[PDB]
Amino acid sequence: INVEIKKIMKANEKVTSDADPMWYLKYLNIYVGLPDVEESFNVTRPVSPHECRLRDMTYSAPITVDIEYTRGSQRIIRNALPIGRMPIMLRSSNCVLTGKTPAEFAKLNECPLDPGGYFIVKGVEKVILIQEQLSKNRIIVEADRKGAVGASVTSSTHEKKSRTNMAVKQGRFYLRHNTLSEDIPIVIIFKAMGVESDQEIVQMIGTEEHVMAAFGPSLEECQKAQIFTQMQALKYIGNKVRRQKTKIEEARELLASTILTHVPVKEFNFRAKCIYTAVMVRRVILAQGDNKVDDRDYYGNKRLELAGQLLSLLFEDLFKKFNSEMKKIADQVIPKQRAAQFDVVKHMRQDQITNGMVNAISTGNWSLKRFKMDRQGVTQVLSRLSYISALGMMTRISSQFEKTRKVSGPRSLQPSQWGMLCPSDTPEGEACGLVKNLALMTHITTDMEDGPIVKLASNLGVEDVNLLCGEELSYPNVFLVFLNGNILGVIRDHKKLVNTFRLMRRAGYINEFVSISTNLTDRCVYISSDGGRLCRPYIIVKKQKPAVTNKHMEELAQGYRNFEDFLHESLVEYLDVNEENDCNIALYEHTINKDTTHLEIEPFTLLGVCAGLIPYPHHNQSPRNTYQCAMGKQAMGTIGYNQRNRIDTLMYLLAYPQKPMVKTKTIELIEFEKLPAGQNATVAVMSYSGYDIEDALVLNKASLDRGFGRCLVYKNAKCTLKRYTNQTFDK
Amino acid sequence: LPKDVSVAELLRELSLTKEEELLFLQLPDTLPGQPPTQDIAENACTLADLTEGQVGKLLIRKSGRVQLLLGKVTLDVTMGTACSFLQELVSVGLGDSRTGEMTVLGHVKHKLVCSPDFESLLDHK
Amino acid sequence: ADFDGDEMNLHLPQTEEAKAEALVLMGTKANLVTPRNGEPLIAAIQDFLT
Amino acid sequence: DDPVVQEIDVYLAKSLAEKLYLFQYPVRPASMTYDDIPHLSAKIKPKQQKVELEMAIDTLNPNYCRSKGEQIALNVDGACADETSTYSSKLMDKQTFCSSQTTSNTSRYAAALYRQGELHLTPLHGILQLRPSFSYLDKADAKHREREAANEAGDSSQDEAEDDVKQITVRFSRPESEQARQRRVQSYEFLQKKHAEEPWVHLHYYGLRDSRSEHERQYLLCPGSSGVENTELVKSPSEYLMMLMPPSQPSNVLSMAQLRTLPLADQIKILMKNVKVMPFANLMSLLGPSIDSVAVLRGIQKVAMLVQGNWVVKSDILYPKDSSSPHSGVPAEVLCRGRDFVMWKFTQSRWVVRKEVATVTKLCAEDVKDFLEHMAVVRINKGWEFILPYDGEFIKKHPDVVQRQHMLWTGIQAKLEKVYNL
Amino acid sequence: ENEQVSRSQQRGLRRVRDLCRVLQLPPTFEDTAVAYYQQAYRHSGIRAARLQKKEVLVGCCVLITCRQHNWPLTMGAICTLLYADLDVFSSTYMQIVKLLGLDVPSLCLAELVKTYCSSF
Amino acid sequence: MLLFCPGCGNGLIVEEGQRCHRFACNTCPYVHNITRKVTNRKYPKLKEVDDVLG
Amino acid sequence: ETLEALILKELSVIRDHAGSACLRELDKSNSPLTMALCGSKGSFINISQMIACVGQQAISGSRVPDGFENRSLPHFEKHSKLPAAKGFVANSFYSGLTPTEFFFHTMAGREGLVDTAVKTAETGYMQRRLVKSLEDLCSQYDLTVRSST
Amino acid sequence: PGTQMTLKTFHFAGVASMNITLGVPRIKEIINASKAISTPIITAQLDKDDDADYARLVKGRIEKTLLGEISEYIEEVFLPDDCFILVKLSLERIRLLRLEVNAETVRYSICTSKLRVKPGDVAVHGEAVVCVTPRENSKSSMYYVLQFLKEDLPKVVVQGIPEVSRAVIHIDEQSGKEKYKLLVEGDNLRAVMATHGVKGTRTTSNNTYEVEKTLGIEAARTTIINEIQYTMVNHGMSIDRRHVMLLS
Amino acid sequence: RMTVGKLIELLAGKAGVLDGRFHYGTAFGGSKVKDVCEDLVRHGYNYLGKDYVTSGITGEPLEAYIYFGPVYYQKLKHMVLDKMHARARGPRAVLTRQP
RNA sequence: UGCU
Ligand SMILES: *[C@@]1(O)[C@@H](COP(=O)(O)OP(=O)(O)OP(=O)(O)O)O[C@@H](n2cnc3c(=O)[nH]c(N)nc32)[C@@H]1O
Ligand SMILES: [Mg+2]
Ligand SMILES: [Zn+2]
Repeated sequence: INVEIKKIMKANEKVTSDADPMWYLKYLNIYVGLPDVEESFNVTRPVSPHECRLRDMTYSAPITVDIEYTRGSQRIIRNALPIGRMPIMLRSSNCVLTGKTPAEFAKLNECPLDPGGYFIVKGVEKVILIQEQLSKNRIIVEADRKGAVGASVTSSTHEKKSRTNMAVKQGRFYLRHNTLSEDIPIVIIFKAMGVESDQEIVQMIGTEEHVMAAFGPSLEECQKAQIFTQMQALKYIGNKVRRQKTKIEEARELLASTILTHVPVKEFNFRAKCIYTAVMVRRVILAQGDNKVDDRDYYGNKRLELAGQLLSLLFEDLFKKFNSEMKKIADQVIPKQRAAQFDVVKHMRQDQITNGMVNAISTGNWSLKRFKMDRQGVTQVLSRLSYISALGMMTRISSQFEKTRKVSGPRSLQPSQWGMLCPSDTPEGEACGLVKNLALMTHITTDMEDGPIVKLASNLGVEDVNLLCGEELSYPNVFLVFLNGNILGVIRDHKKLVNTFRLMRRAGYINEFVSISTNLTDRCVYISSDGGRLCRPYIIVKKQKPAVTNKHMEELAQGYRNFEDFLHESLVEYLDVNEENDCNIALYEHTINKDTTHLEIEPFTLLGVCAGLIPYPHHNQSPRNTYQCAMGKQAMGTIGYNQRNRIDTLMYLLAYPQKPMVKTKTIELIEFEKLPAGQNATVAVMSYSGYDIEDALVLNKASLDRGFGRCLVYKNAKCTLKRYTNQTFDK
Repeated sequence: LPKDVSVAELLRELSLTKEEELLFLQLPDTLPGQPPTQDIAENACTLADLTEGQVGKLLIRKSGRVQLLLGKVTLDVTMGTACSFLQELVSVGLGDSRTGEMTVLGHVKHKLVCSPDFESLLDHK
Repeated sequence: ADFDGDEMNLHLPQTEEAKAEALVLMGTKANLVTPRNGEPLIAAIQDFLT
Repeated sequence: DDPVVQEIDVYLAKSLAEKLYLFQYPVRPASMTYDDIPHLSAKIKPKQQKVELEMAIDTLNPNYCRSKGEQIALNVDGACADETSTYSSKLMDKQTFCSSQTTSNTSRYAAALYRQGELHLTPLHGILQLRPSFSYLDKADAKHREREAANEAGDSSQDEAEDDVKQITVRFSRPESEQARQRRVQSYEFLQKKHAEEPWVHLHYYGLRDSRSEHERQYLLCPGSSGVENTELVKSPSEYLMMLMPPSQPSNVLSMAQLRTLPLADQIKILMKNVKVMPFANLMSLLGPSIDSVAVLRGIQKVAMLVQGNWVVKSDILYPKDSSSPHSGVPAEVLCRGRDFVMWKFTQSRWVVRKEVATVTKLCAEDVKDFLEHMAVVRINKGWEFILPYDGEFIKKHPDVVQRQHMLWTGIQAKLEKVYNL
Repeated sequence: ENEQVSRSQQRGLRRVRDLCRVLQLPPTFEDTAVAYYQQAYRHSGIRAARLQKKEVLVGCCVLITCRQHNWPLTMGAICTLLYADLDVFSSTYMQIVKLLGLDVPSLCLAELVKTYCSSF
Repeated sequence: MLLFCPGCGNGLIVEEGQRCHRFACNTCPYVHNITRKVTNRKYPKLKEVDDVLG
Repeated sequence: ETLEALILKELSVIRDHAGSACLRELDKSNSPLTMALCGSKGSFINISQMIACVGQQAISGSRVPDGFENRSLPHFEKHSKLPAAKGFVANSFYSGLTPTEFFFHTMAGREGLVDTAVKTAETGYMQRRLVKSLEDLCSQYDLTVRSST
Repeated sequence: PGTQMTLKTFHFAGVASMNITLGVPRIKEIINASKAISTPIITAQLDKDDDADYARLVKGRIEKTLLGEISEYIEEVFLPDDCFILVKLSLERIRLLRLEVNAETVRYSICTSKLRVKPGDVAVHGEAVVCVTPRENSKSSMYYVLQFLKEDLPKVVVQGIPEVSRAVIHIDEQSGKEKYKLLVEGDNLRAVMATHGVKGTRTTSNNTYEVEKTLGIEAARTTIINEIQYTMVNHGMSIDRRHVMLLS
Repeated sequence: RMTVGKLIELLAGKAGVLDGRFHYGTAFGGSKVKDVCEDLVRHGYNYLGKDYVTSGITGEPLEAYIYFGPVYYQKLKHMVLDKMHARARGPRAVLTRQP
């Protein structure tokens, strides 16, 4: 709501119609304002989230904008005009709950301990779960359906997303794209992309004897045909192009823009794309031998899209639709209406964006036609069974699979989930392994500018890929460097590069969230700066001694410094999955050896919120912990200090709730002791009367009479008395 | 062919033999200097702004360290990508607007890369 | 079953012939063994064996 | 590791700064060179550098197929047309090498000529990769197309005069939309036409074996003394770092660096609001030794009070006039009065009773607990004790400050006795 | 229904809905406005009328729907957003109210006061 | 092995001329007559003696 | 694979010896021991796991695979095939499990859970097909099993 | 029992290799009676079950052996007179593996479903030398087909059944005597029984379709019953044989 | 089920309610068994939780000691009053006349 | 969405 909405407005700032030139509609600045209610007669009034829940309305703010247009060639400007209503998230920057003391929360009828972060539409509380998908712009080498080891790459830019594959079904590399009638050999594409010398193609592919032996069939198949020039290759591609020299132009356009959109071309210069496809073919050849097949379940190649990105995409789509509708209305009204000059203000729909947002948040189905994205189950009703239930549901993660196949791969617990997601917290049932919860200590990165990163990489001696041929890619000491899937260049002695980059990041000249990883099997150094990556703080260890000391901890306890000071003083740093793949971490101080780079802050942070309630979980079994989390997601207890004024369709409360005697540090952090969901009872483990055969228990009549286990069930019955079209009303 | 190092390369080029050699070095984008009366701004300072004469020194310390003292700062020089294809250095001088002269100065065999010593630049202040 | 929240169904026949067939064929005393291998399934359980 | 030997000097040359190009052959190994291959001409352009070399190859050598040469010559050219022929004779004699541009800017690249005890650096005006181009095949394809057209026209022995008068098919110069105009501008044909619009320049080739090569090779050197102190290149490491990395543009939100970048008064105010208990020596150590002690004393005397040698932040600094109690909602004035009473009790006696403070101030248990925890700790069988010990060093060093704080505390005690009726 | 409707009546209905959505009136107000517009269109005198006549008919139907629920809305802003002049607006309003005879609740003073005070 | 034309760089195929077998290019008149024996061994991995199981 | 098998054999021998030692040192009247002897619930394997030492965490009949590059977790060295680095659990449930051992145990538990989840649907479909195919046969009075036709 | 089975692993039947699908997937494959099954197993007995030499001999006879797996080097030599491919057979490895394959057998194996190579193209010069000289077929093929030959020649079968992929020697160490048997991961029981030295009277196979096509419907029924019983016993659960008999 | 953690939690809770403290069950740490055993032996209770208990039905002591202690039990929303169902003839569906 |  602060930066992305402004960027979208700037991208779609100007809209104009083809007919009647010199007419335009220019957007200057968009505002969201404070949450207001349209109940009063054309009057705004501050409304509280509790009031919205009671009245079954939406907690949104009026979206306003200042615009300038030309009615009759005379420029007329508007300083404030509403265009829609954006549902405001609770405890946000513009929310009324933020910056409030518990006294003000009580005055506004809201619980101070409420996690917030959820939307209120039509009285129901909806939460946008975190979506987990595969990283874009990355080569994936894997077996095909029949078992053919091939490669795939899904190039996704801000406009289009195209997946192109490469197969070795008949010993030669055939490239497959959705815009081609039939898969064509890779050598023809090489010849079409400028590089026509077979010697240069082979040097780019590789100089190894096995590489040449494997690539020989492709050269033979290419030489069988009469394709030897760029013109002939482009003609062949155009002949193979599906309907949407003209064929040559279409083939060149597809090769430049459609195929491998993430690889940019300066001015029809396919050198970078040629190097990219050569590296892809080299990786395929290397994988065709030793079965070093990459796995999809490796979370180092996963991205988490928070509600912000989804809302940004939805707002962009809705704004584009509104601009198209306004342009159509202008084209239909201006030329044949009357001498009365037409202006947009008379047709500026103020309910389109509001209804779109309300439907997308309530129904949960998102259908973006501009991106061809049809998702379901994005929003879910916030479970108010207990405070623990709400806090655990707020930090859930849904997967892109959404119960397509019982693969058991993504459902299994991968070692990459260390410190990021709770291993034991998972719903028991059909959704086991697909719905996960974040760990107690973790973070999700955002998008950076990538400017200083490129500048530092260029200054650190990274040689331009266009300066040298592809033969240098086959050397053992020459390591490729990639930047968000794009080939940044080559480098030698990557140890110095990685050390200098890490030192600069610790100093602060580079954003601490930019991850750097090195894979020696492929000799590739990846520099990740996109958002959605999972990171975890770690204490830096140098020469068998951590940087953090007792003096620093005492200063933190007294208040001299904070976590930001620790980050700035090169004491604690954020590590990504790909970075910890290469870095060494120590669990405790006694485990620190000579080959250690980082130290674990706390081991108990591995568990999630729901698992943090388990007392001594390392003494129990994993299914026991899973069932305990599942039942704690339904445990009965108090919800908040406003549970009496809160009116829900179903609520369960406890008469005499008591905080646990054996409470965990996680419990103290989440303040669950203030809102417990159970009672401590003098339990005796024994067999009595044979009424506790299989997992059953025997209760005491006197204990139940004296108030033990007393529960209250609150149900809501709602009725509406609406007025119909005719002047009549229900009474 | 074992991978050579810059110190040994210079040693065998100067002591073992005396024949001149053409080298190609990649300097950083911005040099530690200011464009002398070039109408500015903290912009990039390349060799096109510097004048002739002594601009820096090449030092070779023990353990194989090769440094370049270009003023108050000291860069480090390392061996670049070992190019094996033909590289011919030529000067194309367009003395006349209608006819020019292409002069082959020599051949390029080795490549060097100069990088700032960011560790020293950080530990200095 | 394990007595940990299982919901089981109970049906009442509406015909004397159906009632007799259920009592005879589906009798608990007559179905003490499984047809798979003849092993008895209705026997002692935890808290009884001990 | 000291520079024992090899103290080579570096010189700079600007004679061939704009006339030095780097041509490299990705398909020709360094072993075989073009020194023995006779060149003919080279086509180049000043802007948008793209050089095309035209060389000559031998024919009498055993590594040439004369029959295939005749075949390719007859395919690319006509029988005896010879008006626009890619080869003078009926054999493939000329070879075409086309240049591809690596990067737009080559200022960071320089050629280093090494001599005995000195290294001369010369900037490069351009770097191009030379590869064997295939344009004779395209010309042969065009020739085949026109031959097929001629055959289709001459399908009959005698072709009658065709009445194919060109009707006036003058299409509209329709006003192209902005999107379509941008597409046309970005099309490859438009860029190729723009590149072709620039005229070519023909240049002769002078091999390395020629005397002109050694004559011009000396221009890479510069006349100058061995030791000359450069006027430029004298910036400090911090300035160089700032040049090579230019910038982009609870109450503890500000970090240590963001705190230090603020004035001394704001620094002291934020430190007091965060910690609320700190000795003067600790404050000096945190602020830095470069700041004057009198300045720090002046800064702290306005936002803190002296309690048993230690400094405690004032109540109004923690509780602004528009704030309120987060637990009870009482106004900030009552909280300030209670905190002042607590501080006065601590100054009078090191041991303070929570029950007595609550009974006197008429405040709630949570507020009293917060006030006591902000500046004290719990001791068994003794009540609440000040978190820091008695600092007599500062009291002995600054007696006038002690007297000022004593009179201020006397005034505060008078106000408290007037308000609470002690 | 929705098939024995002319393009002019459809354009009038769409204009009614567009103005209702611009003014951010509830769907009940939209339904009442379209119902009143259809009821007025039933008459032939309004059916075969001027373009400005039907535009003012849209405006007056919106005004009647707004008045029927005790909602304040100034005829000045209605004319401003309707592309019409006050003289013809009032003339056609009088003609249509005389032809129909629908209830015309008086504009409450307090509601208009509150609406105008929220403007400042 | 895989051989390339020094002139253009395209792949070379083995053909028979008027005097002896020679390597030749499909895009230029360049040829190369064979003087002595030329071999390209691959040393395929032999099948090891699968020992008894158990 | 030979090294993997030898390490697994050594870990199994250690587990069996620890279980035997625990069973020999435990005195009679012990509730878990009595329950395991009578067979009502539990067994010597579970007793040894919860008292003496937990067994090797086997995933798909093998040690914990290398999730990261050449190692299961970053806390261990690269190309390290040690028991504690590949899944061995030295400590028992009484003494408490280390973070890596607990993570491996959770991996095994989730693998078992997903296996059972797939098995439920697979066997349901198989049983439906089998019954729909075999629901026509019946035993006649002449001791001959005949179909519906 | 489908629910009772947990789909365990590591059940190599005592060989610590040759992963075979057992459990619910195996029961599904059996009840479906697919023509091609996953990991078929053929168990064959030996007339001389105590001689490891004869066991290896019959293993080599039944197992498919490619040319590249026995030849030590294959070189495409272009002599100034002609171009041809020379294959050198490793007689040492041949006699170590006890394979009855010589230059004549290799020559006979060549010219079989290989672009119709005439017998005159292949020749033998030494004891373990094979010279192949192809000719242009005029069907979009020229003398430069030596590359295709190099690609597809090493994968030519010289001895063994093409359907057989891997045959191993299993040993039973009964205290009375240690006997040997053949375990074949192929889909051809008829060839395995027809091979010399294999006691075809006691040969069993896992592929129900092959058993039916080879030994009859009754043999298929018996094989189905035995396989279902073995798969059920592997999980420790027992079923009355009457159920599987009725199913078969 | 190998739920030794439940026994440890019970022992820690008993020690805490005896000594007026709150023990911590932090994962991979927390209060050890030795500390709670020392607390129990100091307060006069058995160091293993098992205490001498007399049967309430027969009034005679039990041959084996019973393991008493405070455990944090939490009630779930699953209620038999809500899960109980009994369907008479009742209504049917319009399309297919079934319940 | 939860439950076995
Ligand atoms: C849940 O997140 C989604 C997922 O439901 P689906 O299984 O995708 O719905 P379906 O594919 O259409 O299943 P079916 O074909 O059997 O009808 O949907 C919500 N949800 C689905 N089903 C239920 C349900 O039965 N009860 C509740 N309370 N929610 C359901 C969930 O949000
Ligand atoms: Mg159950
Ligand atoms: Zn060639």
